[PDB]
Amino acid sequence: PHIGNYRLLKTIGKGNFAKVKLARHILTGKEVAVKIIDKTQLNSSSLQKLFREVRIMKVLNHPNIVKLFEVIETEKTLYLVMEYASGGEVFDYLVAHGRMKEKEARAKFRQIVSAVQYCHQKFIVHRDLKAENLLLDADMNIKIADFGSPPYAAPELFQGKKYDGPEVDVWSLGVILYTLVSGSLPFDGQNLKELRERVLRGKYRIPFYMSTDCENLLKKFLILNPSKRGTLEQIMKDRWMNVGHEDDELKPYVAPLPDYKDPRRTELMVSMGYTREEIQDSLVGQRYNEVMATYLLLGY
Repeated sequence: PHIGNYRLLKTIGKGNFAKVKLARHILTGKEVAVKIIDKTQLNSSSLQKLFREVRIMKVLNHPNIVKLFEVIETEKTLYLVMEYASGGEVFDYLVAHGRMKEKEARAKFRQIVSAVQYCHQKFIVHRDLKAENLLLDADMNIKIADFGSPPYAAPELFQGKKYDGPEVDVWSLGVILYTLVSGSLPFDGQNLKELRERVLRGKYRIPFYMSTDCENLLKKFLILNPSKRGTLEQIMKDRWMNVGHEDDELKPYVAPLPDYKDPRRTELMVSMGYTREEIQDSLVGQRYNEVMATYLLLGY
């Protein structure tokens, strides 16, 4: 099967809203994931969420966040063509391998905090961070996807408080660190009442093998009072974050300047029948149309 410039290759995920296909971009030979969504089956708040996610995916350009290449819209169906993360979930990788040693946890968690802090720079709060969101590419770099949830919920959820700011992401990141280094959850329960009591007390077991550096970092995430949690920019300076990185302290990600006029890709594209003007207009306009997709995909 063909849609746009994509040969669909195999189903890699199937829910009730969406199918995900592995595809090949015909013009470049590039492998992509295509989320196919039947809009006719979606209710109003699911449509709200889909349009918000599309808006967020267009804006995020970070090496540890699933890149968008194209949005194709029909009346009935929406297709989101995005970066394929072929290494599975961090979740599956923990169940399969055991806890990560702190040095490996740190390599992944530096990428995670960088990605999330970059979202916050842009006033985007994820709000639903969890194990399933953390994918791996072929080199086991983190790719956060998608814009098992109760274990990650900040205490304000069960207090009936507002559940709004970046500080909610800061609490979930503490839960992710804990699960990376221990392979289990800090707050668990046989049911929700059990889970809630634990989250609200804020106390977790310290595994015997955990370093004091790592336990001191968890204490900067897992703060019960929302307005007392530090920013990710402040937490990037933590000692554990930077063990083995004396030369490069973790800092807020700065994205490269736009390069929209690359003569190599533009020449290839004029050959395909695109005009220089529409290549420029599409890129400046961040249109995510076929012309923009082809330019981005030629960049691999």
